[PDB]
Amino acid sequence: VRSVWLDAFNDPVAGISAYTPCVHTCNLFGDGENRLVIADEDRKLKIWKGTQKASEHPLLDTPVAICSYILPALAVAAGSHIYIYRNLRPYYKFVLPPETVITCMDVVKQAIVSCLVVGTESGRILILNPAAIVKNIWVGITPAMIAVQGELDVGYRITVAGRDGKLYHIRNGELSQTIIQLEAQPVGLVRLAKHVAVGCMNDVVHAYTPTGHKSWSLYLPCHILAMQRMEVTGQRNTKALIVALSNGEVRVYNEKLLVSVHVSPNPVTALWFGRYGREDNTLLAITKSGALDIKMLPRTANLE
Amino acid sequence: SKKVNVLVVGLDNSGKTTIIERLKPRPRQAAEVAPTVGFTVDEVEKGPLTFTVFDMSGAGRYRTLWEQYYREADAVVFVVDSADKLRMVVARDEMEHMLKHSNMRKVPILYFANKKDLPVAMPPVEIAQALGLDDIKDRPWQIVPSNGLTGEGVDKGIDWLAERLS
Ligand SMILES: Nc1nc2c(ncn2[C@@H]2O[C@H](COP(=O)(O)OP(=O)(O)OP(=O)(O)O)[C@@H](O)[C@H]2O)c(=O)[nH]1
Ligand SMILES: [Hg+2]
Ligand SMILES: [Hg+2]
Ligand SMILES: [Hg+2]
Ligand SMILES: [Hg+2]
Ligand SMILES: [Hg+2]
Ligand SMILES: [Hg+2]
Ligand SMILES: [Hg+2]
Ligand SMILES: [Hg+2]
Ligand SMILES: [Hg+2]
Ligand SMILES: [Hg+2]
Ligand SMILES: [Hg+2]
Ligand SMILES: [Hg+2]
Ligand SMILES: [Hg+2]
Ligand SMILES: [Mg+2]
Repeated sequence: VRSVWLDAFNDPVAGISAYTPCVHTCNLFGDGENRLVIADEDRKLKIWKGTQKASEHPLLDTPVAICSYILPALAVAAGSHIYIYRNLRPYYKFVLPPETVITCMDVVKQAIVSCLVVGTESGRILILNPAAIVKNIWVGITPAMIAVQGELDVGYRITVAGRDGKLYHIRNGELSQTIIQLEAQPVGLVRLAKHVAVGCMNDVVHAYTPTGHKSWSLYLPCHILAMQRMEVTGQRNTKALIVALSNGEVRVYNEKLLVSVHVSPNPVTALWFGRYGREDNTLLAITKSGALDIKMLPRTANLE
Repeated sequence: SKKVNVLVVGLDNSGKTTIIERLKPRPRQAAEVAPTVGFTVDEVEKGPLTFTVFDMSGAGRYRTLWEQYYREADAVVFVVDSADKLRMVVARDEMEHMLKHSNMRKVPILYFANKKDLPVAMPPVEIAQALGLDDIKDRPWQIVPSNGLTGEGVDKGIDWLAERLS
């Protein structure tokens, strides 16, 4: 009903043109205070610290996704290349052997240091060395978005939403035969506590266990623009879901229960929840108007 | 003398500990300062007054400890890192919960607008704005810009606080 959030800071006139896969927070400068990392459509990589833009750096191609793994390593994908950078400066220009275009990329925990995971328009999913293409897994369809849960040592699951409106699962290297046929097309894919949340073009989020059981369903008034996990650690210990709609509103569901609503003057293209600055529970949103909005969650705010 | 309890609170890294250093005699003071761990009770002299200074951590994890000390507090020092425009609201929220708490009496609050030296540091008046300090009308309060490295403002502040306690 109300908004749980504290309004931290707003910059209407930031110049940011990015969607969720190209937004990130990391501890690059090791100094505890985390920084916002954006691969803008500028083909420029922008770095934010606190309320002000810290740095800007040129990128060769226009970006599709940026991850950060293990101290830190900013990895920018574009086309068929993946440029690993180090200490803000460029470091390497890896290229996947085609037969190619990179569609989505994310990371997997090595044990309990992480390892880069890549989706290619070809229909392959690659897991790589802590710097070379280590695993190549074939899935029928062109991946629309992917999510990783687990650690590659003990055991891990890779969920794939296909452009064919299907849901794919990969448990420990093998592509399962369990394929779910969804109505509309994929729009976002967020890994939660007991399941993954898929959002379809017909304004609905579905929650799916790896088995294929459908835990719940969320029915939304307008169109989904962005989805994102909101992991609050500590006593409150919940893994919420943030959905932002083209009608401007941003919602937090604790499982099936709507927990907060606020509305941005502009439609959110990118959502990030994590550490930024010295605060653990920070919501960073980038609007289509290019604005940057930061809200952060009270200590006492319950999400039931 | 007279013994009084002074609670020192504020977000992590505002400079509570550093500002508390500048209240000790100049030979006692230490060079670098470790990020407070849990909390540290200390003692300090200032004229006819003896301050028992409870220096808390302002880290997420530890904020739940401040309330342990509200009942006894006779005055509160509240440190704000002026250059952290970002967390002002968090700063505000915690301040508000403190004021709310049924244990915290209407004792005087002294806010240090610390790190006045930093390039992007916020003006005392903008800080008092974000925190909504003007709304405080049942307690004596005061905001004093400060440099905790140099010690600038600190005494001016403590001096103010001492008037109210006398
Ligand atoms: N530039 C500048 N730096 C300061 C100032 N005051 C403290 N610092 C430095 O900023 C950091 C603050 O340290 P602390 O005094 O321990 O912060 P704190 O209030 O004790 O917060 P805790 O983490 O809970 O201990 C350290 O690097 C300080 O030495 C200041 O007035 N100006
Ligand atoms: Hg990091
Ligand atoms: Hg990182
Ligand atoms: Hg991009
Ligand atoms: Hg992108
Ligand atoms: Hg990533
Ligand atoms: Hg993708
Ligand atoms: Hg791994
Ligand atoms: Hg690996
Ligand atoms: Hg690998
Ligand atoms: Hg690896
Ligand atoms: Hg789908
Ligand atoms: Hg779908
Ligand atoms: Hg509250
Ligand atoms: Mg301290």
